Amino acid sequence: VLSAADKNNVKGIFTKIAGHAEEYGAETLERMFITYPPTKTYFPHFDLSHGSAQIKGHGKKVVAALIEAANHIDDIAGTLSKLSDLHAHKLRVDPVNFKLLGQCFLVVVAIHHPAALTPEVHASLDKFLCAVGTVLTAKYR
Amino acid sequence: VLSAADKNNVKGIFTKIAGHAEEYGAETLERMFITYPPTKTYFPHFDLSHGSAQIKGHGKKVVAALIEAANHIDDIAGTLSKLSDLHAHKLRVDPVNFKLLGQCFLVVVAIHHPAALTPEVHASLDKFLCAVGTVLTAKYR
Amino acid sequence: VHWSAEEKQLITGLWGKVNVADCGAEALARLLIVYPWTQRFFASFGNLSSPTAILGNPMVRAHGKKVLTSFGDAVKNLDNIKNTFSQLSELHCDKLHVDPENFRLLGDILIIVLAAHFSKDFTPECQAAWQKLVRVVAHALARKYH
Amino acid sequence: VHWSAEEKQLITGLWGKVNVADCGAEALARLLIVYPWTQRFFASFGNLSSPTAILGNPMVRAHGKKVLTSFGDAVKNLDNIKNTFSQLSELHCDKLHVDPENFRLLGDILIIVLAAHFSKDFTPECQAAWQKLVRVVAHALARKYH
Ligand code: HEM
Ligand code: HEM
Ligand code: HEM
Ligand code: HEM
Repeated sequence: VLSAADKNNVKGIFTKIAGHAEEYGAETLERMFITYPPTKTYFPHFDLSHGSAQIKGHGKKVVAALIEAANHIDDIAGTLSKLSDLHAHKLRVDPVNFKLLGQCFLVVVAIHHPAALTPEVHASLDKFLCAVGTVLTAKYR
Repeated sequence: VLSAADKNNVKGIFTKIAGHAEEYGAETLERMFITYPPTKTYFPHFDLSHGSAQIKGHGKKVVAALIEAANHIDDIAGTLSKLSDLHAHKLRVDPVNFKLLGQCFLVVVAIHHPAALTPEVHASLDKFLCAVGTVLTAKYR
Repeated sequence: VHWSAEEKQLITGLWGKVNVADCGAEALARLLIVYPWTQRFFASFGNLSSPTAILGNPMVRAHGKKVLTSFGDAVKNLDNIKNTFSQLSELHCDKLHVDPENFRLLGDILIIVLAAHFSKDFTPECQAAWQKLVRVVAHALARKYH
Repeated sequence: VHWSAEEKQLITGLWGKVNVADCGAEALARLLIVYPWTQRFFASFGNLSSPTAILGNPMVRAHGKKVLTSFGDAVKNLDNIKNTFSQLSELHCDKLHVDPENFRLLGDILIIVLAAHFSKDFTPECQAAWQKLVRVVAHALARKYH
């Protein structure tokens, strides 16, 4: 699973994101909603006009959930379990989408921290995100 | 993470799998190599003619690793840990192949015990074959 | 896609033995049971709240029948599978947003279902001939994304 | 696929500023360190037994260059993309057996390398277009498979 290098690389850039949750959160979702349109279908309650409260507010949520799985990293399922029931049983988020958000968040970090997102770091971060995608898809599996 | 139901649905069909490990796991391999011809790339040292001793002997091991994992179902990662050095590091399998085998094993069961392979059980067996793939690949990620 | 003459027969001969009604009901039922996420495409059918409600549902049964009847249009017309599925491509690809990975998951499921109903008749050759009709079908469905 | 005029003038503009060599070497450097199974298609390159090795590798570096030069053959002719990659479709699928998912995986990586290069210049709109292009190349490359 998440190796010493993984569990340290992933904290690496996540400590370099911090006072940037709301900013990095919302930019990921916008890139998601535009680079991939059909992902907006999960947000009809939502105003998806650029930099709108609910994108910014919930982007702030997503990262607080990303960064909080990065701190309680031994039990990644234990810290984000409540968002499995939600994403998997209630909202029936297709797994093909966690991939797509992953891509987007990764694109954020490589915009504001290119030097930080080295091949090695990219790779740990992929595993973590994909450890997260996998958890929130669990309310079947 | 498999539920309590998953584990009983999985133990059920597998208690019907034991006693036929060699012929089953040799069937799942041929149908793989024939319904999915590029997967023969990883067996270049094998005679993949019908019912050769290697397919039969490898087929035994695979399905035996499967039942060893089916039992120690709480720690699949711990029971199949060298199998991860083997498929991830040593052998380098596109992760897309484990899904290719898991599906071939699933046809094997539907052929041999249709009235055990019940939507509910089919659903559980797949989460399992899916956590098995994931562990044997989780020596990349 | 090229089709052998052995591939044709494996397909033509097997299709003529399918219970289209019962074959579709199960492949769609399980699609929903193994991939609960896909049910968000079928709230129109309502009760999919349990593996049994899905099996009990007349509209899920009825739909599966229709879905599989489609696969048959592919079996019928293996040279023309690209056009046969163009109007449905349009629907699944432009009106429904169905992620193409799901035509593969349906495909696989038929196989398992097709397995379940033929047993040893479903020879590895056959399975191969079909997974490959299933694969071509799922391609042709996604042709409106590219 | 039908392209936008805004889309073309976003691909076009962005391309003329990418280090096809640097940006080239680094998308394969990464395809191979974030997804190390793909090294099996690259034993000829030799030492791929560490990130560093993958990065310094003369042959990988020259490969990434050529893979990216290749995306640019698409940038140039977007209404002919599939014809352009037809001969490479025979190679990656018929002769190489690269699962088409890996084309997707190289694309997703090019995007991160390109995000890397330009940063903020690489806007959601630009990303979206460069995702689309990547999708269509990967698709013209798997065409042989279908
Ligand atoms: C990295 C993976 C993801 C993380 C960490 C994450 C995080 C979260 C969190 C923490 C919430 C709770 C929001 C709240 O309490 O207001 C949430 C809700 C939600 N997420 Fe996810 N999410 C992820 C992936 C996705 C994906 C891929 C989609 C679909 C494209 C999605 C769609 C939604 C929707 C529709 C809600 C409810 C939003 C609302 O009603 O305000 N999420 N997510
Ligand atoms: C359910 C998932 C799988 C299980 C449980 C499994 C099981 C095993 C086991 C137990 C061995 C070691 C046997 C020994 O010590 O002789 C092995 C080796 C091997 N596996 Fe798998 N395997 C799985 C999936 C795959 C897949 C998807 C591929 C590629 C398509 C693959 C290709 C190989 C190869 C080439 C060997 C070399 C062993 C030999 O030399 O005979 N395996 N596997
Ligand atoms: C390649 C496999 C598939 C084939 C051959 C197929 C074929 C069909 C057919 C024949 C119809 C009926 C047209 C009508 O009555 O309007 C249909 C409709 C539909 N399909 Fe599929 N389909 C496939 C995969 C999927 C998948 C995987 C999903 C969801 C994950 C899906 C979701 C739907 C929905 C929501 C409808 C409309 C249902 C309604 O409004 O009654 N399809 N498709
Ligand atoms: C989808 C984006 C891709 C593009 C545009 C692309 C393009 C190319 C090009 C231009 C060549 C030149 C062949 C030569 O110089 O001999 C090539 C060869 C090759 N490709 Fe790719 N490729 C892509 C994806 C992939 C992926 C994902 C893999 C495997 C993970 C792969 C494996 C190979 C291999 C093994 C060769 C031959 C290498 C050699 O013999 O030096 N390709 N490709």
